[PDB]
Amino acid sequence: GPLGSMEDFVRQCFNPMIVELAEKAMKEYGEDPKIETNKFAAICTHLEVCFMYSDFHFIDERGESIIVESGDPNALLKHRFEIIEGRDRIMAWTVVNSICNTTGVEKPKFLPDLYDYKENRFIEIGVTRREVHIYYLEKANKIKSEKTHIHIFSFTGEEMATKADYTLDEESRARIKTRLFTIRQEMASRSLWDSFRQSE
Ligand SMILES: O=c1[nH]c(-c2ccc(-c3nnn[nH]3)cc2)c(Cc2cccc3ccccc23)cc1O
Ligand SMILES: [Mn+2]
Ligand SMILES: [Mn+2]
Ligand SMILES: [Mn+2]
Repeated sequence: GPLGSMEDFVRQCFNPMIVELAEKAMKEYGEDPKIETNKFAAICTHLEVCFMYSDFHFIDERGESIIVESGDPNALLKHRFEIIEGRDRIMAWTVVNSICNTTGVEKPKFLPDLYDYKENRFIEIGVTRREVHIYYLEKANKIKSEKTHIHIFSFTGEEMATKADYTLDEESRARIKTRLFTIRQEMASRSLWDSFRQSE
């Protein structure tokens, strides 16, 4: 079929807020999303996985972790995760500092993606088009915070997480994997997938 434009895909297939946060960050970093389009789509995908990981997960009135997908989470529920990804650098470190003061967890060397108030740890999310184990070791070797939990997703359903501890239930991780499958399938229908996969 005809070859689409990755920019069109990104704008048509990610929520405008995700697209905007990705666009702003690339621009501040000197990278043009109109040129580095495969990177644009990968940054949107990663940011969306961060949001989906956190979606619907609350700490209840008693302090247990519960899932609330309906529109109204009762007012006394607390969001289970803090989202650090998607914030500019100042706000991201401000949040990381606030967490570390509230909880006493030690401060990471690089910005992680999430903080889990139930498991009391920062999380680094990865999304890859290559093998998860090779991607996992790269991430671990970059940060080696050894308290930051690492959770890797691929576009074909494979996952790898620190100490075989996957944090979330299978239904939440299936939502994420189903979304990644949908992204890959739509890219492939637009003949974008080949360039996207090999671009990592
Ligand atoms: O884990 C994280 N990953 C990524 C990430 C980065 C690049 C790509 C990619 N894919 N193809 N080309 N580039 C994918 C994800 C990111 C995004 C990211 C990290 C560092 C500096 C960035 C500068 C500007 C905008 C985004 C930036 C964050 C992650 O936790
Ligand atoms: Mn809320
Ligand atoms: Mn990040
Ligand atoms: Mn990440």
